[PDB]
Amino acid sequence: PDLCAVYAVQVRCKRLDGLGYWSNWSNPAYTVVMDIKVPMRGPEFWRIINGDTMKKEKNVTLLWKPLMKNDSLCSVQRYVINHHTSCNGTWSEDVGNHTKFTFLWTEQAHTVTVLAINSIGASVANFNLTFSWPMSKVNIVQSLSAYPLNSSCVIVSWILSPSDYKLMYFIIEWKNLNEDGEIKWLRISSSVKKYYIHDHFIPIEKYQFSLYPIFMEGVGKPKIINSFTQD
Repeated sequence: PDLCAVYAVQVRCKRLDGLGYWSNWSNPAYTVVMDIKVPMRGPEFWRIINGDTMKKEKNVTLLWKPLMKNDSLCSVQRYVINHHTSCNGTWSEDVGNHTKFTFLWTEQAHTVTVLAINSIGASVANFNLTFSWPMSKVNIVQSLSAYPLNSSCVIVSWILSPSDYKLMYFIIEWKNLNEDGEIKWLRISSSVKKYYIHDHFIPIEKYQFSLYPIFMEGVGKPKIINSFTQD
């Protein structure tokens, strides 16, 4: 089941015809943790946009988490970010062991892909995210609401308007408005309409919940709420 765990193996032998006993086990042989295949799936990444609305150029900081043993298999030597633009074409920038990378967004459409590379090669299944200025104005989430079940779970529900664009998946972004905590995000399927976010939530403190509709053309206009619905 696991291709990168240490396995103890002991072997013993006897005659095929069965006349006798069965001997004791041999010395245990242990596998050496080495790369067997290329990584199965690339890391999920999200963007932080730093820039005034009056500026055409915005700093996009991509944050991704290190891959688990299921996705990284054995290890990830480095991460490389491949860019896709209508003007500059396709180029790849090596990030290395860093889990964050800041670049500049200037063009109308920019596709970003993250690949995890080990001693054998790059990852097979890699997530791509498209940044598009016209697509940022498309809003399909008619309404969004949050209900605190307790300090450890919050129900987030949304009602969507019909859209001509193909909706791929949702990305829920939440953070604390009373503290300078890290901006948390989670990728959910587009067919999901209500989700149970399990985190330490304080009902007194205000939490900003942002829902980002993701499409083939790019990220849609997020629906943002700043407090739990008391109705």
